[PDB]
Amino acid sequence: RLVIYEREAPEGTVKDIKEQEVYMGEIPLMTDNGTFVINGTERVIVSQLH
Amino acid sequence: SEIGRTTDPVRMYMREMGTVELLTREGEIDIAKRIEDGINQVQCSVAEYPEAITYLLEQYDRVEAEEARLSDLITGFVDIDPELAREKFAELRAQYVVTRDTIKHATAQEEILKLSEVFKQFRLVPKQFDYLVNSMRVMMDRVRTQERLIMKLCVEQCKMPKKNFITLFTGNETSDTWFNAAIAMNKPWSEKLHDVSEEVHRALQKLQQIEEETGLTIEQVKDINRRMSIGEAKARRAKKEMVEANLRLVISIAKKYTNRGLQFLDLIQEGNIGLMKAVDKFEYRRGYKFSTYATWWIRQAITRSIADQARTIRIPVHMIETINKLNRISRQMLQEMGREPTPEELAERMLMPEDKIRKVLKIAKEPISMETPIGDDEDSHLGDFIEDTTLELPLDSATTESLRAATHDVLAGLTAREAKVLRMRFGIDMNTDYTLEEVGKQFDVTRERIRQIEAKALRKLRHPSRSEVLRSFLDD
Amino acid sequence: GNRRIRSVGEMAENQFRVGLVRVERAVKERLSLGDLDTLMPQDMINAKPI
Amino acid sequence: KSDDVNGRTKMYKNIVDGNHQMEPGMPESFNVLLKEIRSLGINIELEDE
Amino acid sequence: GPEEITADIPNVGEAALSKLDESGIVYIGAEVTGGDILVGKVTPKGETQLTPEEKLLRAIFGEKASDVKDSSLRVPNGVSGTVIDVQVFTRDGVEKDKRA
DNA sequence: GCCTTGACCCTCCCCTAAGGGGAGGGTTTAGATTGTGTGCAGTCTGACGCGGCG
Repeated sequence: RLVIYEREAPEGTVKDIKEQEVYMGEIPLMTDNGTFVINGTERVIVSQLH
Repeated sequence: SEIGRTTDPVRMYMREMGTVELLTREGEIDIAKRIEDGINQVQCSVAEYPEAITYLLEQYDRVEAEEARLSDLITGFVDIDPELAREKFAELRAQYVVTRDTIKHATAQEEILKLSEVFKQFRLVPKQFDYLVNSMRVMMDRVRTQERLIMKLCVEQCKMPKKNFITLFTGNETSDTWFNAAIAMNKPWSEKLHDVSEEVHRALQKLQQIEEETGLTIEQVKDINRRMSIGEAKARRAKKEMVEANLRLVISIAKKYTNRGLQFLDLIQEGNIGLMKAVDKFEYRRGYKFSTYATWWIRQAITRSIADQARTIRIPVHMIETINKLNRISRQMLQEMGREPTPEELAERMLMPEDKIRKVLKIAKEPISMETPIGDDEDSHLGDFIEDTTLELPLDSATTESLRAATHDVLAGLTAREAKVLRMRFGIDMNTDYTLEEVGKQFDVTRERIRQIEAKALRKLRHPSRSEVLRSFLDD
Repeated sequence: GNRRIRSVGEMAENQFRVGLVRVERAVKERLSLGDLDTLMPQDMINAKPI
Repeated sequence: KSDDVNGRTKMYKNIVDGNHQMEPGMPESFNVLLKEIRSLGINIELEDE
Repeated sequence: GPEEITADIPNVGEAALSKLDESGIVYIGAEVTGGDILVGKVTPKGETQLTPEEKLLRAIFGEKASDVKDSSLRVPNGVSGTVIDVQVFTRDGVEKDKRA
C-alpha cells in the first residue's frame, strides 16, 4: 500500500492510498520429505550449530 | 592530525576533499565572474596584436557570403541574431582601420587601448578564441626560442654571464649595436661568441621579417603575452576553486553507480572530469545554480565511463543501451506477469525482432574468473578444468610424420621430372605450392604440359602398386 | 546451552530479510523523487534482488 | 611426461619407433614462472654460458 | 553455424549407426557399450588448412574433405548399459525432429 | 611418347542505382540536489621490528 500524505497538516493525513499486489521473488518450496528441488536436483539445507 | 593513520585512498580523498567548503548562490556567481574576467583580460591583451583581429574579420567576411555562420564565430554580445553583429563588426572595423595608420610615439597608446576595450564586447565561441590565443602562443614561443637560441650559442662557446648581456639589447631591435658593446669589456668570454658574430645573424635577422610582420616591439609582444598569462592564470585559479568546491556533488552523484563494474574512486574521478567540463561550460548569466547544469555533465561522464570500462569484453554504447532497455522491459514484464518473460513476448513488448533479442541476451555476460573454486573448495579451480584445444595429438603428429615418409617413398618411385612437378605443384618439402605456369616457366615449358605431367603422375600413383601405403591414411 | 540450532526456515528468513533491505534502499530512494502521484507500488519494487 | 611440450611428442614418436630415449627440454611451467617473475619488476634470467 | 543432430555422420560406418533412428538418436532399449554413438551430432567447421602431403593424398584418391566434424554423444568407455529413456528438449523456433 | 595451341571453363572479386539498414562513434542535456557504507570474527604460534618508558 503506497500511502501518500499531503504536505502541511499537524496530522499528515492521507491524500490517497494505491494498494496492489507486487510480485517479489519465488520462494523454493520444501517437498513432503524435507528436500528442495533447486535447478532440478534435490538438495538438503543442513541445520547449523552456531 | 589524521596524517599517517589510514591506508584507504577513499578516506584520504574524502579527508582532503572536505577541507573546501560549499559555495552559496552568490559564491558561484562571483567565481564565475572571476573566470569571465580572467578570460576578458586574456582577450583585451590579445587585442594588442593586430593579425588576430584581421583573422577574425576574415572569418566575418566569410560569414557574409556564408562560407560559415556567425553562430560558430560569436555566441552573443554583452553591453544570436545576425543583424546586431553587423553593427558591432562595422564599428570594430572602423576602429581597426583608424588604428592601423596612427603610429606616432606616445599617440600610439590611445587607439590600441580603446580598440582593446571596444573589442572586449565580443564574447566569442571557445574555438575561435582558443585558436587566437594558441596562435599567439606559437608566435611568441618561436620568437622566444630564437631569443634563447641567441643565448644557446653563447653557452655553446664558453662561460655564460648574461646578468648584463641584457643592458642595451632592449630597444635597439634592428642591428648589432648591442652586440658590439660586449667585446668592449675584452674579458676572455667576450672573445668567444664574437667569432660566431656572423653565424648569429640569421637568428636576429629573422627578426628582420617578424618585426615587420607584427608591427610592435619585442617587449610589447612579450608583455601583452605575459598579461595574457596573468589573465589565464586568474581564470584558471578561479576554475580550480569552482571544481574544488563542488567535489561533494560528484560524490553525491557517483554513489548511485557504485556496483556497476567500476569502483567508487573510479566513478568519482570520471565524474570529476565531467565536473571540470561543466565548470568550463557553465553560464551564470542564465540565473540557474551550478548544480543544475553540472549534474548533467557529471552523470554523463560517469555513465559514459561505465559503458566504456566496466566490462572485460567492451560492449559499445548502443548495445549497452539496448541491454539496459531490455533489462527494464524484463523487469516490467516480470512484475506484471509474475514470471520471467520469454524472448518471443520480450520481443513483442519491445519493438525488436526475436532473433535480435536472442543475440542481445547472448551478448551481455561477464567472464568467469579461472580462479573460481569448483566444488566451492580451495584446491581445484575453474582454470584446472580448461584444456588447450590447439595442441596436436601425438598420434596426429606421428601420423603426419608417417605420411611424410610414405609420400617420400611413393615420390621416390616416380620419374625425377614427375616427382619434381608433383612436389612443386603441392608444397611438399617446399615452403609454397606453385601454379601450372610457375612450374612450367621454371622448366621453360607450357602450363598444359605441366598439367599433363602431373595428371599422368597422379594416375601412376592411383595404381594399387603405389597406393596401398597411402590408402591407409584415409578414413570412411 | 551456549550453542544453538539454526535451521532452513530461519536461514531462509535471514536471507529473505537481506533481500528485503536490498530492495528497501531502492524503494526509499525512489520515494524521494517527485514522480510520486502517478506510480503504483509495483513500479518501485524490483523482484530481482529479492 | 608432463610439461616438456616438444619433448613429449618426440617421446611418443620414439616409443612408436621402438627407441626408448628421451630428448628432454625445459618444462613449460618454468617458462611460465620466468614470465611471471618478469611481470613483476624483476629481471630473472638464465645465464646461458 | 548451428550444430545438427543427425544420423549422417562423417568417418563413421553403417555399423556404428545401427541403433540410431532416422533422427540420429539411439532407440530405447538398445544395449549399448563404450564408444557406441547415442546421439549423432555434427559441428560445422571450416578452413581445414590441408598439409601438402595430405593435400596430395586427397589429390590422388579424390576424396572430399568433410565440412562438418563428428561431435556425437558416445557411451563412456567401459560403460555398457541399456537405453531406458530419451528426452529431447527443443528451443522455441527450432523445428522438432521426428524423434521429438 | 614430349611439347605446343587454340579454345574453352572454373571460382572469386568487384561493379552496377538509389539509397536502406545498422554499427559504432561523437556531442549536449540550464528548477535543484554537494561526505561511501559494506562486512566479519570460535588460529595459534613463533618471530621480527618498533614506540615508549626507564
